[PDB]
Amino acid sequence: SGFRKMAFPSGKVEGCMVQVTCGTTTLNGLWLDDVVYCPRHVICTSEDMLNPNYEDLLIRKSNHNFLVQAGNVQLRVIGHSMQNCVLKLKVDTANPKTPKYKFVRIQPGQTFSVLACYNGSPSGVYQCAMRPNFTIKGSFLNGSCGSVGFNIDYDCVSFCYMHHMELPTGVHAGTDLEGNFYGPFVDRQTAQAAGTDTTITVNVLAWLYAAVINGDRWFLNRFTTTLNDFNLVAMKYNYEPLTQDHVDILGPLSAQTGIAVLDMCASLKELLQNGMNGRTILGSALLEDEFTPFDVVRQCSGVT
Amino acid sequence: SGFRKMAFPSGKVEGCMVQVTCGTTTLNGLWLDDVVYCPRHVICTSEDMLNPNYEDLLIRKSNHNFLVQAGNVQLRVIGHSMQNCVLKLKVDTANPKTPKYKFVRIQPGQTFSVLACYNGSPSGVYQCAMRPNFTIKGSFLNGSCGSVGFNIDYDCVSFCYMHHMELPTGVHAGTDLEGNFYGPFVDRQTAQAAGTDTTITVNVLAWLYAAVINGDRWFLNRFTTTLNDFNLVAMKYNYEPLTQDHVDILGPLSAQTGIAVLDMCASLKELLQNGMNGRTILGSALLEDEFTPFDVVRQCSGVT
Ligand SMILES: Cc1n[nH]cc1CC(=O)Nc1cccc(Cl)c1
Ligand SMILES: Cc1n[nH]cc1CC(=O)Nc1cccc(Cl)c1
Repeated sequence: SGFRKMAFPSGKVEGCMVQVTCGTTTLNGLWLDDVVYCPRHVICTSEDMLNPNYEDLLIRKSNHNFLVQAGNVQLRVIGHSMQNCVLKLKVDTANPKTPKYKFVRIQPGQTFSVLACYNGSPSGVYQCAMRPNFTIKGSFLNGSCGSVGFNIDYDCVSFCYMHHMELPTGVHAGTDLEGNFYGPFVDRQTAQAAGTDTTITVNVLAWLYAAVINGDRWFLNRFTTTLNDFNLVAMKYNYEPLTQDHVDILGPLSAQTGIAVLDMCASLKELLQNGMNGRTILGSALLEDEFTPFDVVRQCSGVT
Repeated sequence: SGFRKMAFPSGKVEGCMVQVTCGTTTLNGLWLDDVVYCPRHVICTSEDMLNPNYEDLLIRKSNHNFLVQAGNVQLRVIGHSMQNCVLKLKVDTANPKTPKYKFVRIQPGQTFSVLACYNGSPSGVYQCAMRPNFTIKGSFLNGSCGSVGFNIDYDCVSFCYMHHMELPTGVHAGTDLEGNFYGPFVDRQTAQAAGTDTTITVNVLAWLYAAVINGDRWFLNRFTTTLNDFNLVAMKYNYEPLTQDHVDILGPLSAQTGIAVLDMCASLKELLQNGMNGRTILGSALLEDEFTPFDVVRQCSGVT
């Protein structure tokens, strides 16, 4: 028993990290097969960042200007291309540590593990959620760009995020592995609105089920609610509206605990209206929304 | 910027995990050089667990009774010995993925990363603290025994914990890699007192410094305190007494922020006496004690 903000084991991803330098800028790259993927802003100088013309900046670069190093050994770049906000550097050697992988675009509210890197070397791993407004609340310093987010299913790594930027508000923005930003963000040093965020209701409910499974049950009450009534409360508290698709996803947890989804909604409604009264749930004094229903089942069942 | 409960990259440890089976029991083992380390209770049946005579139980086992598998390949056991609560199975092959390593005994209040495993395969990684009462609040199901806790400094993995047991209270207990339990615990299926725990004061202060570095400063006040006055409050609130050795350890964070340690103590005193008033610090509604001062500096400086 016990419930932790658990990340996927990072070994398969560590084997893909490389350093990419172009001119004066160094960041991380992801080496899969014979391609190294990295943020395109590796080609900018500080003077370019206010509004870079990436097409023009890349035209001044040749393959030999992209210094790619995997540990202590240099990789030979035999092609480069820009796809959206990422550069793809073709190298002459396939990464011998390439795991089985996919590139996926995750939905807002889904979670993933980030392997934070600097200079092509790993610093640490942590789990986070893609916020409903497509930002991430990570731990990323300058030099962390090119660090990636991922999930694993058995032996397959699904890469979903590449880090590009910290907005002036201190939250993070990045792309899928095809270089498309999540959200309205652009890779330039400007203030950019992230827009209204909300709490991931289906994840808070999953985490309440995790709390029941792990012995924390004080918040269970004698009440029930309906999707309509619960959604009036979710509206008031800036929570995402709950749908039958979310209730369906919570089915396995409802079956395991014997607690109907709408009964757990009524527990959540009371917690929103009354607060925790100085009490905690799974070591937290707030309602946690960074565990999906799949995360809860995976952690509570010991999937490897 | 941003501050997360970050674990060390787990790749070097993943390469050491193996499955150990003895009779009907399967758990994890740690393969370093030509030795596999695992909890000695792998030799027990359920009927033995109430009060096992480990010496007698081990006398009934031979090398060939310890089935050790590293991925899909079997390891050949050429010796076995019990050291405290661990078994050391000598194998005929040195682990080719053995990283540079040390076995260390950590102090209460220190943190480490756990790579939770089942059947010799990794499930996930998370960061936690060794509580002042020598328990850990982990995420461990049956089958997770033999999962290890560790820290990394550059290329050296310091193993500090091996998981052995979940007490009836749902908290976890284990040993150093020499098999000595942390705390008063014994490897048997009995109720066992953990004794009074306390909050790790030096870590809460480090985390408040992390909050200031990462922009959360609402809790800073116009006050100061003394070690004596602060410790009267720490006593009331079940916090560890702060010493000059803790103030010295917080020196680098005090230098970086310009906030004297006793001034941060006065902020902590006010938070203890008044609570958070519905506010948060680094996304938490409670005072967090699972980051050491070294963890804060490492994360805020991007050590790899
Ligand atoms: C401080 C930090 N954390 N994670 C990345 C950074 C550096 C950073 O924000 N770079 C940046 C800023 C604006 C635009 C673009 Cl494309 C990149
Ligand atoms: C449920 C769980 N989590 N982590 C380990 C377990 C299984 C467990 O508690 N085993 C156990 C119980 C008593 C004594 C001994 Cl030595 C071992």
